[PDB]
Amino acid sequence: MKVRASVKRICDKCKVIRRHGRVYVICENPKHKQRQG
Amino acid sequence: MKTYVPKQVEPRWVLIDAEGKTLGRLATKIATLLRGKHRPDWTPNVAMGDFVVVVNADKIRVTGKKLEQKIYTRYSGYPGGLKKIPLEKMLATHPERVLEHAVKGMLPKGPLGRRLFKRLKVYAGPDHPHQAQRPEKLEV
Amino acid sequence: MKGILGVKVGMTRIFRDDRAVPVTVILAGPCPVVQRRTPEKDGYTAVQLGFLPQNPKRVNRPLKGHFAKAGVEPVRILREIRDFNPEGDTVTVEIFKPGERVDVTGTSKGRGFAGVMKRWNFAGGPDSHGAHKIHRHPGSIGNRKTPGRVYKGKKMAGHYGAERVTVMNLEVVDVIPEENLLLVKGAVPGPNGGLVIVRETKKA
Amino acid sequence: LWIVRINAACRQHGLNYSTFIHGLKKAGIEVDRKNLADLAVREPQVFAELVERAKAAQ
Amino acid sequence: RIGRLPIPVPKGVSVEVAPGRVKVKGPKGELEVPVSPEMRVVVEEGVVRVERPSDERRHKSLHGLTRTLIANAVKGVSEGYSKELLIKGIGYRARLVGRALELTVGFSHPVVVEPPEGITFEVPEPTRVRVSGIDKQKVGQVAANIRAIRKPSAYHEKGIYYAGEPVRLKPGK
RNA sequence: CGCUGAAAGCAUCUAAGCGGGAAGCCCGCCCCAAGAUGAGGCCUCCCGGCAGCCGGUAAGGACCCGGGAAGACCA
RNA sequence: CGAUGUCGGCUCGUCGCAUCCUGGGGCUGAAGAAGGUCCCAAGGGUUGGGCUGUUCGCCCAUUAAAGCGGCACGCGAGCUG
Ligand SMILES: [Zn+2]
Repeated sequence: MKVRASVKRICDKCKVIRRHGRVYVICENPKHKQRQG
Repeated sequence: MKTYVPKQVEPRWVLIDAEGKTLGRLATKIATLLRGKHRPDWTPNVAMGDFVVVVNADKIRVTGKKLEQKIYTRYSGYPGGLKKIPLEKMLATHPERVLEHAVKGMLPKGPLGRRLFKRLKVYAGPDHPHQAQRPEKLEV
Repeated sequence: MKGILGVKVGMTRIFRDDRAVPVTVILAGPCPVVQRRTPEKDGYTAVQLGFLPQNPKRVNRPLKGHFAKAGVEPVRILREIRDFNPEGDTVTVEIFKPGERVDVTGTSKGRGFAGVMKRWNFAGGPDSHGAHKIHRHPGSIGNRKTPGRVYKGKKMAGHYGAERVTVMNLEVVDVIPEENLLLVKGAVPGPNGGLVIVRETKKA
Repeated sequence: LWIVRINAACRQHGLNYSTFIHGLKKAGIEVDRKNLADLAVREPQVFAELVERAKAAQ
Repeated sequence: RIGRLPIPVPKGVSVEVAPGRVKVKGPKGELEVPVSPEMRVVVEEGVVRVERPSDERRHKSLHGLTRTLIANAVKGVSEGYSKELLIKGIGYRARLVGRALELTVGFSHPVVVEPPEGITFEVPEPTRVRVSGIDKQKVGQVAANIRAIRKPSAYHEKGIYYAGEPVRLKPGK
């Protein structure tokens, strides 16, 4: 879970979802899994 | 022609169903009745507001996420004595203390205020030991 | 939750399986029941025990009526076991048995106005190198101007001991029914003859 | 105090303080907060008539 | 294209709208859908539907979710729901014991699962397991707990799998 | 970290929901505690001359000893 | 500036978390073990000694770890000097 402020798509499978109010970059790739903060 | 001063009269009990009503608003009206600023013979320096009994206080409702974002906090005087309380937890523990608190915040401080709050009577659930006092129902 | 009143008669070690296990000896029984806290009548469940008996000329009228309401002999001390409904009319050591874990409560030996070291194990100050008249003082007690006060519960002098104390999870080394004696491993709070109360342990 | 008592007595007749004031002002009456208050406490019928001309102002 | 979609209601299915809740009794069993009071139920024989009173985000949302949830319900009491799990890893297996399920995937002791209300623990093999019942979400919650017990491995196919759950494990040593 | 899942035909842990989830928080353990002036509750005991007044008084208490692992004193 | 006593040590703590260990978890160039990184987490702990006035630091032996800081670089109507 890459936590950061510039959550962004990396691969096309990088899919953004505003979960619990936060912005999570959920993807099939575990590495692209990002949490904005 | 001095301004009129009223005679000390028998305050009239009043029942209020807290069920469904909004916390802050209903507590406000409770404060208005409790101050007795509904009576044309009102006077500031005298506790002549009406005794109040509220039922189903546990049934109170609150807008938004205040169930968990509102934190009744308290203080012991001891280091780290800041005891935070979510609103829901305060409901399950002591529903009546919620309304009693949110109305205590709305009354004038000082001794007259305290006697006013002592004129207050919150009761979770429907009942109350005041039938002899004749708590008149009054929709708000 | 079973529990009986008792008195601390002294400590002693015994030899149980080639082990000098120290114990305390507690004359517990026989505790007669005098009143039962029922929730409909007293808001909760518990009982009230008499130990030891009292000279009838040493009992005020109110207590006497309190005994006549039961069928109990006038008794010196009277207490309550919370959440305990003894079936019989007199709780004894029979409720307990060896190996059973208990928790015992009694008043510690009152150490009067205890100093700060004995009361809280503060280090005090040094005994040489120039320490001027503060060999057993607690040193500082707070901070400078912020907060410029002293917190609640700052460990200071006062009465160490002489208070209710509950040491817990002890072992019932042995029961002596004919004597109403009880042998509990470890030490018990209070002086010899000090009143104490034994109960089932809340541990597991 | 006068605005308080007057506001109470007026609310016992449906309207609030500001509405009553606006009425009497529009109603061409000049009686002040003191005498209004004393009427509302002493003359519920007379003060009632004042509210009558007050809503009458609307 | 989803709340727009009608919810066909084939018997044997009892559908009955009370305020904020439906009631559907099928052959598998019975249940109720908590329903959006803003949302409307087109209780029609052969098909019951849902109608959003507006077109806000909240009413296409509650409309679609209401429809999907209801149809899942009638599918529940009507024909229930089931889920299979492929226990893998050498020696890892399971077998029913009474109602609860025995399952051993390499701990200091095997692990048993209690089936809540109904939640069927069918043990076709020790390798694979089924869990069924009226409820769609509750099934996936139970089996969810199951795969939560001994999840798949990163470096081996040694662990609980969902029926259809693929296995994309990275290489190792 | 999830089940169900629409908005958004798919998917989505969330937006309706339900769950799991930490030496964390609440309770739970001990201690204090009704000045908790909201002064709580149970048991027992007590019963006139001039909202009171006074009276000796009831119950009871106190003072006074003789002490006490109680204690500076007091308690 | 008709006085707010200044480094250090001691005693006593209390608090923040920007967490050193302990708890939970994500990702991994995570085979396991051990790790790295980040996330949540302040309940508790955070050793002893040599040198030096020292704080600091180095070293010694450990430890789960040997946290960083605020509190007038806390604390002299508490001590030392
Ligand atoms: Zn990606």
